[PDB]
Amino acid sequence: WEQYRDRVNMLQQERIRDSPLLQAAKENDLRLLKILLLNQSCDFQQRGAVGETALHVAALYDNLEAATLLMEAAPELAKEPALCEPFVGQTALHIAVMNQNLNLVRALLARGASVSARATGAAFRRSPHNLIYYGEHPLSFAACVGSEEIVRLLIEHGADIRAQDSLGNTVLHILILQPNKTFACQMYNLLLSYDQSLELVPNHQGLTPFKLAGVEGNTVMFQHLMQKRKHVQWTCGPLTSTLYDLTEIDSWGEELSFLELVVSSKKREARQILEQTPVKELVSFKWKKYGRPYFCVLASLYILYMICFTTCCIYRPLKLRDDNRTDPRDITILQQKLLQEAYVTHQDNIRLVGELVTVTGAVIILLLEIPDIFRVGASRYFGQTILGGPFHVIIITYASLVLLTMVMRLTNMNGEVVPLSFALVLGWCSVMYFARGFQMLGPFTIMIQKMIFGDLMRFCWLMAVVILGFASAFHITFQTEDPNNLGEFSDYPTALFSTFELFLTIIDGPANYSVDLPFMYCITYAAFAIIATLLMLNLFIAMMGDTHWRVAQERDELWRAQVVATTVMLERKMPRFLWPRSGICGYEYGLGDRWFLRVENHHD
Amino acid sequence: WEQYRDRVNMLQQERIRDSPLLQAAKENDLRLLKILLLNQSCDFQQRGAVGETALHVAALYDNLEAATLLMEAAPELAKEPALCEPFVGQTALHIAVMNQNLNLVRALLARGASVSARATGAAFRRSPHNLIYYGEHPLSFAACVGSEEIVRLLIEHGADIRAQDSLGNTVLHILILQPNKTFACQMYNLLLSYDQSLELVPNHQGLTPFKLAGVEGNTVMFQHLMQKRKHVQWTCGPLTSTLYDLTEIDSWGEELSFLELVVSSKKREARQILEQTPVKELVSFKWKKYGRPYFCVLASLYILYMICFTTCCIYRPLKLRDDNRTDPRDITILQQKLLQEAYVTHQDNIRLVGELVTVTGAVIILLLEIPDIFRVGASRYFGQTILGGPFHVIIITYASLVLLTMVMRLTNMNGEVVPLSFALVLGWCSVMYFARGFQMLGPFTIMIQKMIFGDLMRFCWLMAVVILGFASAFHITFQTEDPNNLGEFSDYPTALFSTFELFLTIIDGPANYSVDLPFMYCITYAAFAIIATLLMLNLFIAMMGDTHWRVAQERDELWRAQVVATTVMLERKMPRFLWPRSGICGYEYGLGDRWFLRVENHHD
Ligand SMILES: O=C(CCN1C(=O)COc2ccccc21)OCc1nc2scc(-c3ccccc3)c2c(=O)[nH]1
Ligand SMILES: O=C(CCN1C(=O)COc2ccccc21)OCc1nc2scc(-c3ccccc3)c2c(=O)[nH]1
Ligand SMILES: O=C(CCN1C(=O)COc2ccccc21)OCc1nc2scc(-c3ccccc3)c2c(=O)[nH]1
Ligand SMILES: O=C(CCN1C(=O)COc2ccccc21)OCc1nc2scc(-c3ccccc3)c2c(=O)[nH]1
Repeated sequence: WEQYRDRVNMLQQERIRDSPLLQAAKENDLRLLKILLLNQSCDFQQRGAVGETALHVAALYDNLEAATLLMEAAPELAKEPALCEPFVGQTALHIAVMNQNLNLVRALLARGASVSARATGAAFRRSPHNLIYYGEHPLSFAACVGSEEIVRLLIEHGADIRAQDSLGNTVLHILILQPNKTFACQMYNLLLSYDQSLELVPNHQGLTPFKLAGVEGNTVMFQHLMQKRKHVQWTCGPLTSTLYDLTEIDSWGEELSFLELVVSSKKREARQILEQTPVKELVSFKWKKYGRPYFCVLASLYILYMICFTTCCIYRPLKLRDDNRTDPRDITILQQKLLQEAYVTHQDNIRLVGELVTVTGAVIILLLEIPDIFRVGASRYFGQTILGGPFHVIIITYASLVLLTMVMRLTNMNGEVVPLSFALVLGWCSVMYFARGFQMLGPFTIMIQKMIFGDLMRFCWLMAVVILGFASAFHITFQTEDPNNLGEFSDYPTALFSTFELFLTIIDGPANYSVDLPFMYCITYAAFAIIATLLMLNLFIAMMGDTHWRVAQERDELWRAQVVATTVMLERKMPRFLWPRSGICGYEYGLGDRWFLRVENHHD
Repeated sequence: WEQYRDRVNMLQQERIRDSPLLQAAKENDLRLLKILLLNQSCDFQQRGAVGETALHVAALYDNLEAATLLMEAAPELAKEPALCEPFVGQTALHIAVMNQNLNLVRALLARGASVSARATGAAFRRSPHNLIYYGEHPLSFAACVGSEEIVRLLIEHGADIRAQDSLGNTVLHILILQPNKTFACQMYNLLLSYDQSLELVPNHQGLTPFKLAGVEGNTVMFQHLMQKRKHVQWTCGPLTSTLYDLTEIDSWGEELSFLELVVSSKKREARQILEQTPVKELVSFKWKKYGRPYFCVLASLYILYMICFTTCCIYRPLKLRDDNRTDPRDITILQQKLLQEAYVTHQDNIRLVGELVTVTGAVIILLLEIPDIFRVGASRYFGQTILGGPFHVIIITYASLVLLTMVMRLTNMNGEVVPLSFALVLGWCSVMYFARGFQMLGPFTIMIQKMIFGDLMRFCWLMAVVILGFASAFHITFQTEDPNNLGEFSDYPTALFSTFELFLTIIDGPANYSVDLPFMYCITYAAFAIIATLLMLNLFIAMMGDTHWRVAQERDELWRAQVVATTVMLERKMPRFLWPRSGICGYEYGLGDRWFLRVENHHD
C-alpha cells in the first residue's frame, strides 16, 4: 500500500546493483559495453526485478551513448514493455519523454518504437498516494510535462491526438488537472489548434472538459476557455459591450447542469470559480429577479405553518388526575386525556384541523426531502455548509418526530411531552435555513454553525471532566449532612446538574447561614471559583474572539456560494412556466437556438 | 565575579600606562624602541599586571613594526605564556590569530612559536558571563573566527587537527556552537575534508557532534550535515526518491537516543529542529502507525480506573450518629463507620474489591513514575511543557494522597473527606495528560496551562489585596448590627469568603428590606461595584484576549514537540516485541546492518 512501494524499489535497485550489464549501463562505461557487445554469448533481453530492460535502465539515468550503442547492438528491445505490478506498461519511450531529451526520443522513433503503448499500473493512476498524474499515453506525457518540440514530433507520427485511457479521460482533461497552468495554457491552445471532435467529448464519469474546469476550479484555464466563445460587439470611448455565450454555463437540456455540478464540489476553488464575469453576472441577475420573491414567500409560509403547530401544541387536551398524590415530593395536577374524549366541541374540532395540517406539512416536507437525497450521496448532502447538511438533518429529525408523535397519540400511550418538546424545539430552531438570502443574517449564521463544531466541540470535552471531577467532590463533602437546609447535593444526578449550573453561574452559589457548612466544602468551592469560572469561562471568550478574527473572510467567500446553491435548487425545483430562461434569444436575431448574454463593460 | 573583571582590566591598563617600554610599544614609536634596544641594560622580559609581555601588548594593539623589532632584538619572548588569574595560558600567537593578521602569525611561526599552548582561565571558558566561546587552542581560534589562509598554515605545522581541551570538546563542537553558520559551514567542510577519526568522537559530557547539533538546534548545520549521508536514487520528471540514513537519528544500541536527547532540551530550537525532513517523516510515520493505537487504549484504561475509584468513593460506609446535636448550628446526621463493620455483606465485599484495585493502581502509578524521575533531573522533568511537569506533579500528589487515605482508613482515624476530596479532584483533573495526541484538544490544554501561570498568577496577587481591603470594611460596617437579618458579615473568615464571592458575582448582593442598612455600607458597596466588578473582572477578559492573540503560534510550534515526546516515551517504555524498528533493512539488500529510509520527494 505504502511500504510495498519501498519493498519493490529496493528490490529493483538491488537487482540493478547486482547485474553487471545493467550496472555498466548505470555507470555509463564504454569498454565494458564494448566487450559485452562483442562477446555475443551474453544475453541482452535479460529482465531485472520489475520488467527492467537495459534500455529502461539506460533511459532512467540518461545515458545517451549507452542507449545508442545498445540499439545499434540489438534493436529488438524497444517494443517490449514491463510485466510486473507497480510499473506494468512502462516503455523506454515513456521514461524518455518524461526525462525530456529530444535526441533519445528521436533515436527511439528512428529505431521503430510504437507510440500507442499503454501503461496501466499503480504508478500512472489517479490516486492520492502517487504524487503526480501525467496520463497513460506518450502524448499525454509530453503535453502534460509541457514540452514544445516533442508534441509535433509525436503527432506527425500519428500518436492519437484524440486518445482514451483509464477512467475515460483524454489529453485535455489531463492538461486541465494540472497545477502549473501558465505553460499549460499554450499547450491546451496548441492541441485545440491541432484538433464533436475533442471539446464536446465526455469521460467515463460524464465530465466534458468545461465541466471538469468547473469542478476542479482552475480559474485561469476557465478564463482562457471563455475567450473561445466570447463574441465582441462595438467599442467607443472607454466602454465595450462584450457578448458572452451561456449554452454551456446553464444546461437546460440535461438535469445535471454546470452550475449544479460546480456548486456541490468538495474542493476550495468551487466557490472561487463563481466570481468570473459570465457566471457572476448571470447568477446575480437571476438571483435578484427570481430568487428573492419566492424565498420570501417560502419563509413566510414556513413561519406561518410553525406558528400553527405551536398554537396547536399549546392547546393540548388535559383531564384532572383522580388518583391521589400521597407523597411529599409529587406534583401532577393534570393528566393526559384519553383519545375517546378528543372530539367534544368546536375547540376540539379546531385542534383536529390543526393536527391535520401539521401532519400534512410533515409528510410534504419528508416527500420533498427524500427523493433529492436518494440521488446526491449522503456525504455531499449532509456534510457541506454550501448545501445545508446541518439543516436537512434537523428537518428530517423534526418530520420523523412529528410522525412518531401522531402515531403515539393514536396508539393511546402516555408521555406525549417526550417527543413533543423535541419536535417543537427543533422545528423552531430550523427557521435559520431561511436566513441565506438576507445579507444581514447571512454571515452570522455561518459564524454560529462554524463556532459550534469548531470551538464548542473542543470545549465541552474539557468541561465534562471538570464538572465530573467536581460534582463527586461536592457530593462527598455533603453526604453526611441534612437535605433540609441544602437542597442541592443530595444524590449524584442532581449533584452533577447543580455543579454544571454553578459552572455556568446561571444559578447562585449555595449558601445558608442557619447552619454551619464544612471547611472542606468551603475550600474546594473557593478553588472551584478561580479554577473553573474566572479562568475557563473567560478563556472561551478570547478563543471565540480569535476564531472570529481569523475566519472573517471564509464567511464572506462562502455566503455567495450558498446563495448560488439556493438559486440553483429553486431553479431545478419550481416549474418552468414560472421559471423562464436567462439572457436574450438568438432565433429572432439571425443566430439560431443559442441563448446569449450581453454584459456591458468599462475599462480605463 | 563581574566587578573583578573591571578590577583586573584597570590594573592591566594602569601598568601599561606606567611602564615606559610597554607605553612605547602601545604608541608605536620607532626611536624609543631603537634606544631601548640599543641600551642593553634595560630588561626585556619584564611582566606587567596579568602576565603582560611586550610582545603581548604589541599584538593586542596590532603594532607589526614594534613586534618585528622586538623579535629581532630578543626572540625569547614567544614561548612564555602568562601566569595570572583571568588570562592564564594566553600567547602572542593566540591574540594574533584572534586579531586576524597573516603577517604577524607568519613572523611568529618563523620565530619558533609552539602551536599547542593551552589557555585555561576565566576568559576562554564556556560560561554565560563571557561573551564569546572560541576554544582553548589556536586551531580552534582560527577555525572558529572563520579565517581561510591561517588554518592551512597551522595544520601543515601539525597543530592538532584532532585536539582536546577543557570539557572534552574539539574543533567540530566549537564550530557547531557558533551563531554565524554561513562562513562556518565551509570551515566545517574543509576540516572534515582534512580529516572513528573525528566525527564519531564524544566529549566529556557524552555528545557526539551530531547530537550536539541536535541539542543546540542549529538547523542549517544540521541540514548540511545530513547531506554527507543522503544516498540518492534515480530521478525522472520532477520527482526524486532520496534515501536517507537513520542509524544516528534513532540509536537502538544506547538508551540515550538522539531523539530523546533533543526532545528534552531547554533552548528555543529543540522544537524547530524537529521539522527537517529525515526526522519529521520518521516520527510522522512512527506516530501515526504506532502511537495512537496504544495511547487510545491507555486513555480508556485510565478513565475506566478513575470511574472505578469514583464509584468506590461514592459507596462509602456510614453509621448513624447516636450522640445528640443539641446546638442550633450543628448538622451531622451520618457518622463514619468503624473499621470492624467494614466486611458485613456482598456490597462491602464489592467495596473491598474496589479498594484493592484502587491501591494497586496507585502503587503501579508510583512505581512507573519514580525510576524515570531518578535519572532525568527534577528541573527538566518538572519544569518544561514538552515533557509534562504540571501533570506528573499532580499524579505523584494523587498517588501519595490515595496512599495516605488507605493508611488513614486502616489506622481508624476520623475525617476521611479531608484527603479523599483532594485525591478525587486531582485524579479527575489529571485526565488532561491524555489530550496530547488529539488535534482538537491539542492546543487548548497548552493554552490553559499557559494562561494559568501567565495571567492568573499576575491577577490573583492584585485580587487578594482588593478583597482583603474590602472585607474588613464590610465587617466594620456590619459589626454593630444583627446576624438575624444579614447572614453574611458576622465574623472575619465568612466576611472574607463572602467578599470574594461578591467579587466573582457567583452569589447575589446582600439585600433585605425588612430592616434599614447603613449609609456607609451603601456607599462603599456602590464604590465596590464599579471598582472591583465592572472594571477589573472585565479587564481580565481583554488581557487573556491579547495573550491568546500573541501566543497563537507557540502552541502550534509546541504541540508537535510534545507529541514527539510522547512517541519517544512510549517507544522507550513498551517492549520491543511489540515496538519493532523503523524503516527498511539493509541486510537482505546488499548493504549490511544499516537501517535506511526512503522518502519520496517532488520539486518544480
Ligand atoms: O426544496 C428543498 C428543501 C426542503 N425544505 C422545504 O421544502 C421546506 O423548507 C425547508 C426549510 C428548511 C430545510 C429544508 C426545507 O429540497 C431539498 C434541497 N435543498 C437544497 S439546498 C441546496 C441544494 C443543492 C443544490 C444543488 C446541488 C446540491 C444541493 C438542495 C437540494 O438539492 N435539495
Ligand atoms: O456533546 C459534546 C461531546 C459528545 N458528543 C456528542 O454529544 C454528539 O456526538 C459526538 C460525536 C463526536 C464527538 C463528540 C460527540 O460536546 C460538544 C457538542 N457538539 C455538538 S454537535 C450538536 C450538539 C447538540 C446540541 C444540542 C442538543 C443536542 C446536540 C452538540 C453538543 O451538545 N455538544
Ligand atoms: O509512562 C509514564 C507516564 C506515567 N503515567 C502512567 O503510567 C499512567 O498514565 C499517566 C497519566 C498522567 C500522567 C502520568 C501517567 O512514564 C513517565 C514518563 N512520562 C513522560 S512524558 C515525556 C517524557 C520524556 C520523554 C523523553 C525525555 C524526557 C521525558 C516522559 C518520561 O520520561 N517518563
Ligand atoms: O495563589 C496565588 C498566589 C499565591 N501562591 C500560591 O498559592 C502557590 O505558590 C505560589 C508560588 C509563587 C507565587 C505565588 C504563589 O495566585 C495565583 C495562583 N497560581 C497558582 S499555580 C497553582 C494553583 C492552584 C490552583 C488550584 C488549587 C491549588 C493551587 C494556583 C492558584 O490557585 N493561584
